[PDB]
Amino acid sequence: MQIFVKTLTGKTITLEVEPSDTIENVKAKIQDKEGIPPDQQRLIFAGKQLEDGRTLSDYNIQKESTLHLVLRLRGG
Amino acid sequence: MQIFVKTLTGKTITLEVEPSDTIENVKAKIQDKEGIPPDQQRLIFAGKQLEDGRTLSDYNIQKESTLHLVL
Amino acid sequence: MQIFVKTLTGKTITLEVEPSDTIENVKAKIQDKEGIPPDQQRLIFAGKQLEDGRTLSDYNIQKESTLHLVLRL
Amino acid sequence: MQIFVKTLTGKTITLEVEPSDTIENVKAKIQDKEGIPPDQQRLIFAGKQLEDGRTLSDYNIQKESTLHLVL
Amino acid sequence: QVCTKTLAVLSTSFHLPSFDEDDLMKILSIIMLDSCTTRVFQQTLNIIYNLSKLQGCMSIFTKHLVSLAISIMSKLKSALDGLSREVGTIEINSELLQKFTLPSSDQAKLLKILTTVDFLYTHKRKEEERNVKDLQSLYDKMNGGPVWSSLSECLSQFEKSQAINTSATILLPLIESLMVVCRRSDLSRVENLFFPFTDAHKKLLNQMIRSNPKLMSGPFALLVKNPKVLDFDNKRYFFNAKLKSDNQERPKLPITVRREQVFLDSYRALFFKTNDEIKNSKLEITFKGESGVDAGGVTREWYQVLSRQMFNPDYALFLPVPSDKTTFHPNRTSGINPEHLSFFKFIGMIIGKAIRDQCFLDCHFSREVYKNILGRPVSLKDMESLDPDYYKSLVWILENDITDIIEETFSVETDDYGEHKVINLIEGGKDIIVTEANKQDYVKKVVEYKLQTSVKEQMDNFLVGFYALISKDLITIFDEQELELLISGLPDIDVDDWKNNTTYVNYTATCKEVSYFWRAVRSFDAEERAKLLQFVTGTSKVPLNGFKELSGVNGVCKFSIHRDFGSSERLPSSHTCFNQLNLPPYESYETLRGSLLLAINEGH
Amino acid sequence: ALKRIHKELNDLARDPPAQCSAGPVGDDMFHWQATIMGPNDSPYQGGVFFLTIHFPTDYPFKPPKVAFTTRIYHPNINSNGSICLDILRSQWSPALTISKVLLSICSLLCDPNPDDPLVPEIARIYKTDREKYNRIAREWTQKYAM
Amino acid sequence: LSETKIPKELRTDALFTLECISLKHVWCSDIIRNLGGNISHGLLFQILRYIAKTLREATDEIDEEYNVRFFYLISNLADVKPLHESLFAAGLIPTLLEIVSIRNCPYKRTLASATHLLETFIDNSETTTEFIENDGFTMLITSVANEIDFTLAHPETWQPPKYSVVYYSISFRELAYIRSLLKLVLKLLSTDSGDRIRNLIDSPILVSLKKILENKLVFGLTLITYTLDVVQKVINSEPTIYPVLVEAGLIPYVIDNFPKLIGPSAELLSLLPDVVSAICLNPEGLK
Repeated sequence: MQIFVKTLTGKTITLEVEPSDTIENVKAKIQDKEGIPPDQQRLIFAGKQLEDGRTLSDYNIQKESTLHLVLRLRGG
Repeated sequence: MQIFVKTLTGKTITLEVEPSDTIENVKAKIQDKEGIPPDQQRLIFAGKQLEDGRTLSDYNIQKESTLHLVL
Repeated sequence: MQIFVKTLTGKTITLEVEPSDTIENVKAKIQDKEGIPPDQQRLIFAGKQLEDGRTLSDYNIQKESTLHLVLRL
Repeated sequence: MQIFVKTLTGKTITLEVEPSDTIENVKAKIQDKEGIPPDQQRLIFAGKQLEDGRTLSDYNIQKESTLHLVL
Repeated sequence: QVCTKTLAVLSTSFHLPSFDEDDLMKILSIIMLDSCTTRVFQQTLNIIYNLSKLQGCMSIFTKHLVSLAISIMSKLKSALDGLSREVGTIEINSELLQKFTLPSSDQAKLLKILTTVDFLYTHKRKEEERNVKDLQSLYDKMNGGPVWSSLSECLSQFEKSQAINTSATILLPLIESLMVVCRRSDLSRVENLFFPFTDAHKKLLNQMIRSNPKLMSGPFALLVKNPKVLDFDNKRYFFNAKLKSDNQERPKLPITVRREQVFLDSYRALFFKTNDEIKNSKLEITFKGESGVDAGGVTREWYQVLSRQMFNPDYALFLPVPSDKTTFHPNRTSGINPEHLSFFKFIGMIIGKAIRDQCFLDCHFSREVYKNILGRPVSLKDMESLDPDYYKSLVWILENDITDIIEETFSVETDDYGEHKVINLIEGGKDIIVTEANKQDYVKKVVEYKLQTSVKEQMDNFLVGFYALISKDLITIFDEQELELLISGLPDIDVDDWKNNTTYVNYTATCKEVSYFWRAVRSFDAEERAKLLQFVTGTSKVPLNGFKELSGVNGVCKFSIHRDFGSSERLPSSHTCFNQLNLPPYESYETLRGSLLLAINEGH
Repeated sequence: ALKRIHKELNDLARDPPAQCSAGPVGDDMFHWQATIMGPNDSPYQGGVFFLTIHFPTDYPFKPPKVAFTTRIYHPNINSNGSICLDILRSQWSPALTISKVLLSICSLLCDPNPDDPLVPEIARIYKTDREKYNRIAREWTQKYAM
Repeated sequence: LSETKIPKELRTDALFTLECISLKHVWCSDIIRNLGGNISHGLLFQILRYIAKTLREATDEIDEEYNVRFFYLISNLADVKPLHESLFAAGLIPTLLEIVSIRNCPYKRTLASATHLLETFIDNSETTTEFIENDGFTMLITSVANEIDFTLAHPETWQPPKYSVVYYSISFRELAYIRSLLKLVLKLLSTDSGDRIRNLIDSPILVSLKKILENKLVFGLTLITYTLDVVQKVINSEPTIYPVLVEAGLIPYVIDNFPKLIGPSAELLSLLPDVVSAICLNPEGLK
């Protein structure tokens, strides 16, 4: 199916994902469009942070779902 | 809040600090508790050395944070 | 398109370039019209220097836009 | 980036440097490529001798710059 | 001076000489001499101060000084009266002009006397805090009120009369004297006269400062106590001098940052240094993989790109104010990233350095940020900038009517990244219903939460980061408008980019009317260009990217010019909702320029 | 003259002679500092000599003023640095270039002009004893040029 | 100049001695201090205002030699940087503008000298801004336009010199005055950034320049040279202004009548190629 990813105030983008794929695949598919490396992208849904290991099925993701994208604030 | 400082072989010590406290104040408290001068103390958190001129909030140090002391 | 380059130590010259042209092409044309080697050339537009790797469209340089040429050692 | 270094008393070579590199680093690289220690190397560019304490950025040395060696 | 310094050292620490009132008056008479130049006056001040350390010398000094001041003011009153009368009647008579222009004029001697007494009662650095009372008593004992009133009348006459040109500077020393009698009193008697006098004569004060900025280093520094009088030019010159007063050499601090990740690279390189190090360090930037850029040039590009990246909403640090995309305010949800406090502090220090470096930033902050950094409390007036229309609704609720139309409660509903949340303005705020009996507190709580509480920690970190480079007391001398001008500067609207990224209807890029319009625009001042841009789009700030980023109510909308067939006398019209400009086809360039000037000026 | 000095410096930069180098001093393009290496098979061989060049406001229509900052031994060169060369005195033409001047100076270093010298003593010792002139030149170069 | 008791010859000799002393930079500071050139109400500016007053009220009291010598002395003093800043702060430009802005004054020598001093003084951005804020551009445009129009409209006043080969018919007082005005225009074009030069050139001045070009036989090769220099400089700086000159009919006149404008004058001949290049800056000009 298809999913939507939106920034705080920027445009919205569409990805072709399936429940089994890990968040790594979603981050990579985001990268091809914007170019942000996966290590820098922070993906959130329903106000809860996501993890690379888990997948859409783990986060009960479904069709026409909107996720929120942020750029990592590396601490050092 | 309170933070914990642990050495390679020694025990762990507790320091009561605040976000505005600078790493220099942390070293001063360490000296007061153990006597080690600040120049002989090296502080590491998350694998990153801590500079004297900065504070705890700069390095994302929070309550119960664990730091490594190397001499 | 046509752009102008003002030499702070001389006159103004005209260059026929395109937005996609890189700053290196502009430097080469400036050398052709003046003879200054590109490495000696420093270009200024709206108070900011220009990087050879970037293009005119990146710096928002349009038709009739006037750049300034200075030399630095 | 690449730089050009002609030995007036010998042959010419090419090196790789960075703007922040000091002239001492350039002389060390010259020694590595040739062998003569920096103290004996004499560096000239634009008609002025190059000082170890200085750097390429201070001297405004650019890419493909041609310097002269006296040994 | 040498002999008296040795004598005082011996006394404080064989037979010692004893001075008598006649000798003290004799040495004081040096001040009255027409030959008392700056060096002579300074040496005489040192001699008098050294003598004062001997018992009984201070009382005699004070008595003689007050007597001399009374005597000189006796003549100064009549001289000022005559000068004001002549100015009102009016070339000015040379005879009375020489009474002020000459270095032996009574005004110079009065200034010297006042400076001498101030030096006597101020070089006692450990006693000034308690000697201020007796110093003010001595100044009042000189009954200088009539002289101050006459000086005020003379300055008023100078303001009214143009036949004297800018000759008011002949009274420059006397004005200085006034400052001397007020620099020690409390300004947070003569005290009641300082503020009204400066308020009345700010024009002359600013003119004098502009002509001779060095005066700020002298008694005129007291004018900081009344920042309203100082014009932005004089204020900024003084601020630059004070901030640069620590003229210590700045060590160079070369860095290397990638253009794409300039924000994070700069954060790593600089945020992990010493505050004083960055304060006193000159930054030499070196973009990774760049070419043909000198050390100085890269700094401006680095500042520009770093400012552009910091306020990128994708970082969840700052959000663009609605209708004011150019200006941003701190983001409430910045808590998603644990390091947001440190990054806010880094933004503060970089802004402080930019102010120190005199590198203007196109970024803008809502009025709340400026007011808070200046220490002023934030109210609905700041809310106007952030939400103009919504602020209008709030004020309409508060005053324009008795509301009671909406069932809103004392709580705010928000959607944090898909998570719906409710925040109570006050305890039990969710259930309490907003009514006319509790609307006055409701609006206050709403604005306080929106502007201050919702950003408390982030704005505190931003402020502490900023103050690390600029003293809070040193920056509070400005105001909201002046502070904004300090960071961003006067807006500069480009002409080529504006022209290329424009559209026409019933007109062409080569049309005679379009050519006339662009010729007129290119012949406008920067302020005039900003005024025209505001008249066209409603705001004086060009979009971050440029004129290709022009946006309206419906989104992106480039500047458009449309022919108007109405009477040529019709003033050009505009619709800011779509950056639309309906222009009549003026036959002549001069007529078009005049009409456009009239339109843009009447817009404000 | 700026348009001429620019191209002169550009020509030197493109194909600089390995025998000599020069450039602006303090970014003052009318003030130049130049370096010369002693000609091969010469008493000055292996040395480094510094020269100061001032370009007249009417350059190239007037010769540049070139002075030897470094002490040197030569019949036509005075200790104060003044140079006695034909191209810089009477044979100057706008067609000449600073690189050509440097090459001519380098040639003169190994090819003195005793018949028309600047300091009589050096010319006289040269004429009377070539070997003594070579020895003293070598010693002076070692003392200062090295 | 205020006191009439001092003999005129003695006053002029004293002024000449002051100028000769001021030729050396060491004593320029002392001269400024004595004359009060660092204060807006000093003797220097009093003399400036008196010169303006006597010019406004025509009388035998005018001393053209004294005025020119005083302006030369002021220029010599301003040759020093700190003294230049002191004079600028004291308000020299407003007083010089007051002198220059006089209308219908027949004493063209004093006006020309004052304009030359003003042109020399205006050096940097701050001085140009001070000149503009005092209505400098409008007064300059009015002066140029009215001077040229009056010169062309009154052949009777013409009295060109004898005992020399000249290519003009005007009395050389108007010639010198107009030359000083055009020199000031060129200086403003040079020092100005470029944004504000449109407020000056894009004005009735172009009509006056076109009249000068159309009346070579009346105005002379010197004025032709200065007009062509102004055109070339304004085209070189802000080349986008080229169409404006085409609308005024100036560049078309220069192109059509290029052989006519050339004359035996070293500066004009040396300028010619620069004019051709400036014209060629635009593709239509090149064609």
